[PDB]
Amino acid sequence: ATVQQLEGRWRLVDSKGFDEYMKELGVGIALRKMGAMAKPDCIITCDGKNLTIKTESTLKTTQFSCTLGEKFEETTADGRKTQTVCNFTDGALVQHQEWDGKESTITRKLKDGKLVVECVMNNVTCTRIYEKVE
Repeated sequence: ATVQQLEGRWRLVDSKGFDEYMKELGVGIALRKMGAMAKPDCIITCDGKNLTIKTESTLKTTQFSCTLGEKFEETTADGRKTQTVCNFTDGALVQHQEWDGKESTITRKLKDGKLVVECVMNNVTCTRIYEKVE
């Protein structure tokens, strides 16, 4: 498996655990309502070691770019400024976020043609499944 195989526009088809993940982060109720009904597309592009991940919906539109392996400042949707690192390892894109002594990991992998995105903080997990928009 490779990082290039994650490229494309992806539509959200299933979500489990989103609200609980947001509660673990301590995100406030307005932003958790907004997440309970937004179904953002994810657009992943990678040019060698350059990665970009964009989220698009009417409620939520965000993007970040990085170099694989290099720490960078990510501003998250909820407004954290994290030190983030993305790496492609063991067939998955792994995005590690650290802020204020806290940590969360977001993993993105292909399973049977679908993009499976797992976010975890302190054992609290959100699993999101996407299908390719083509």
